[PDB]
Amino acid sequence: ELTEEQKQEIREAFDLFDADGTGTIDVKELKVAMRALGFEPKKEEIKKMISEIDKEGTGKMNFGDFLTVMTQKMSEKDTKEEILKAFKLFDDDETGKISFKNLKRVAKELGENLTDEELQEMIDEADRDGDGEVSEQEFLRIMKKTSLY
Amino acid sequence: EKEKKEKRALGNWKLLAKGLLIRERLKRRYG
Amino acid sequence: VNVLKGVLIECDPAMKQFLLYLDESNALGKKFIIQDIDDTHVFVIAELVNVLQERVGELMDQNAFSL
Amino acid sequence: KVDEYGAKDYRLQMPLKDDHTSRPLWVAPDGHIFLEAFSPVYKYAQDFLVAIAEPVCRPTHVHEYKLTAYSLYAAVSVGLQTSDITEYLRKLSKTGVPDGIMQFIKLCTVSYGKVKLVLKHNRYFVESCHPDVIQHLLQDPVIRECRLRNSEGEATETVSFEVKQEMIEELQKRCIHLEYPLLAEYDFRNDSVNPDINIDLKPTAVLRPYQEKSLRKMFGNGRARSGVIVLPCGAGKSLVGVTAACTVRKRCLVLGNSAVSVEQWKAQFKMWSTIDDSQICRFTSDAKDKPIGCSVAISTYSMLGHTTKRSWEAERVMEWLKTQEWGLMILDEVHTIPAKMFRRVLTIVQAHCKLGLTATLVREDDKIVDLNFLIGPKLYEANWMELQNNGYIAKVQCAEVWCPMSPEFYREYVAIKTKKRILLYTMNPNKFRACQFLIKFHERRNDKIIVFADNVFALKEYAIRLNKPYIYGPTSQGERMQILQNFKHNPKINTIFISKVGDTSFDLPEANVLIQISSHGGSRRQEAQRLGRVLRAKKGMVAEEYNAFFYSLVSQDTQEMAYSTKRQRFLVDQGYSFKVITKLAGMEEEDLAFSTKEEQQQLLQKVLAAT
Ligand SMILES: [Ca+2]
Ligand SMILES: [Ca+2]
Repeated sequence: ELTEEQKQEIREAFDLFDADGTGTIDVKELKVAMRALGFEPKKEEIKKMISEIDKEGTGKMNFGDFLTVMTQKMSEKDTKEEILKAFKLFDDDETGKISFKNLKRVAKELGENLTDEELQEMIDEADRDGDGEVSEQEFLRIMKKTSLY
Repeated sequence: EKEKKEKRALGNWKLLAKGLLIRERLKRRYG
Repeated sequence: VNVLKGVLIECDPAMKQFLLYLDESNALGKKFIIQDIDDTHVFVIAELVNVLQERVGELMDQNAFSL
Repeated sequence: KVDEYGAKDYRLQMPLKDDHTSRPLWVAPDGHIFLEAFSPVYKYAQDFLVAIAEPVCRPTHVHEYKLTAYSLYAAVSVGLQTSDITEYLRKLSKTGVPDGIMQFIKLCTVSYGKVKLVLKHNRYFVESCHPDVIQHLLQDPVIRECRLRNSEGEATETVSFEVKQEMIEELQKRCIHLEYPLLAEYDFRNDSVNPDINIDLKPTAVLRPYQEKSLRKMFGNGRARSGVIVLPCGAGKSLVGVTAACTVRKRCLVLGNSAVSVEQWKAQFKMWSTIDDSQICRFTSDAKDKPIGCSVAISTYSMLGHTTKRSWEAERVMEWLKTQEWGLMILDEVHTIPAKMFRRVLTIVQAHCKLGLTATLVREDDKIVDLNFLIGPKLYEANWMELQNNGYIAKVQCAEVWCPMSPEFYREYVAIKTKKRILLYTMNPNKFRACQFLIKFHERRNDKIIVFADNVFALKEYAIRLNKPYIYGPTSQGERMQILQNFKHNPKINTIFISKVGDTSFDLPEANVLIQISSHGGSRRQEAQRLGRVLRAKKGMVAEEYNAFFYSLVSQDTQEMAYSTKRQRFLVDQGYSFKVITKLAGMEEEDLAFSTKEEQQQLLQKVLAAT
């Protein structure tokens, strides 16, 4: 089970660009269709998804693949929202980053015996820009490569 | 060894995340 | 007004939680457990309650063995 | 023919005779036999059925036995012919014996011991007095492949013929298909290749009547015969094996489950045999001894099952063992044998007389039919209730305790559908409270408390919160024996928590209170064997029918219930009863853990943290 009524919105969005009745819609109009359902990806994500959708260079996506892409986008969006909520739980001081203080506070509240050296080891292994902590995007990325969620 | 310690850090991240998830879920269950 | 005449069910807390799971998870399908009432009592339409007990019949069946 | 109620209408085929109350046996044409214990001829019928039939169920009053081709082979090789068996059956049967059962017995007995297998000069020969049988059997392709091939690939020529060493068990299975089972008989007194050994029986050795009966049944007409003898743990089964080895007095090889089993076997041999310690060696990786001059070599299956390269000395000892031919081989924990690696050990080793001893013989994978020819027929199986009456073992008080599920825990348990549900019900707060109350009550009674928990995490949490010693996978052997001696000697500490390693990985000191929290999940023989090994005969309360206490904690409305009824079924086959104890008297007054649910929800947090 994925969706019950949200599929109708995706069908409407596809049919808006499928007014010619060819069964497929143009890849270039993919951004508008996402904006037809509220999705607002950046240019990099649009290029990445066009590359995956149009590997064979057809330039069109059918109903099934469009529905699958929309479902994947919705799942990733709600996962991102939950990850943001987790970040806020960690960043209860609203610093924009899960600093070492935030991680230590969460660990002590969690009651785990995770050593401060291990906390900073995780921070650095989750630190990419070298700012000395973990940012929103860094936490998002490490969750994306997370073992399971 | 490098990948083992990296996976250890990832597993610690996952355990902490799941623990916070369960804490929030049970708090919502009773508050 | 809005007051419902149906069938109430009274059971132990374990069966209460089992019915809660049945309603939420939609294992029965349609949410025919519209709303509970009390800490050990629930209120359901008599349309599905029979089949509801059917599920309970399987439950205590699965917590047993066949000879 | 079947009745509308489903019962089999065997009345037509059973001519009932007027000697009803006098004769105790019912012989249904299905092959099953029923006996009444209240009959005055119970003992005679008991011995007759044990000799001829394999017991199935032995409750208080009426027992059911079964007839199998292996049972009939055992009866024939004991020395009983068809006419005597038929006469005794008809003298004890309430009704006439159906002609189908008669014909089945005739067909089985007419060909038993026909084919003979001889291990001489480290070579296996198949011979018999009926050359037509052998010649006709040559047409079997499996027999063709099993037969030893010459250096050119040609077949080797009461004349016998050599058979390939690797293809023994293949021949074993094949002969059954050939309806001509082989004979596992040894020249006990006619032996000349292997001389005897300066080993005898110490005067301190005592043979209880069932032990002596089983040994003598094994020694059919004074010749040792391969087979399996089932005795409860601590009933002198190790002593029985030692006595058999002393009787044989030939070269002896013993295989145990673990190192502790090897140590116990060596101690028992020293405790009752006159063999000098120079001739006793342990083929283990820790205590290494020279195999030369080792009259009785004790090892484990793994030490012989090592497909991987061993140590260099181990290779030499294995070469010595393979070269040497053993008059006697002893296998303990026979139920583990049907595994493929351990089965290959039998092919590896060349021995004349192989005897198996264990506490149970019901492998949950039903790989027992092959064992009937891996070793041989089941020689003996003592009646557990009868031994209880004689006081040879404790009269156990069995009980199953149902524990209610916390609503949050039960909702989570229903939510999960995969194998991950094990943690939730094994960590039931009510189950924890029940275990704590039982431990408190029995410590106040000054009882030996041993608590089993197959789940690693549950065992750790339970033992730590209760602050009691715990033994699991690591089990540092020195500290393991330290904990064991603390339980044995220190009265302050009499509560030991043991993981799955308590089955056969070490020695269990005799106890009186055994509390089982988590089990394998249907291993009807494993945990029954654990119960048998844990609880031993204790002086002081022999007169009472309940001198040993066993509790099995099961979570209500979980799948665990379905396991327990599935498991204790085996113990039901021995007449043991389990009274359901939904509620424990006295828990209210005594303060226990998790009195508040706020603690319990933290416990739920902890459990769900580990998924
Ligand atoms: Ca912060
Ligand atoms: Ca950062």
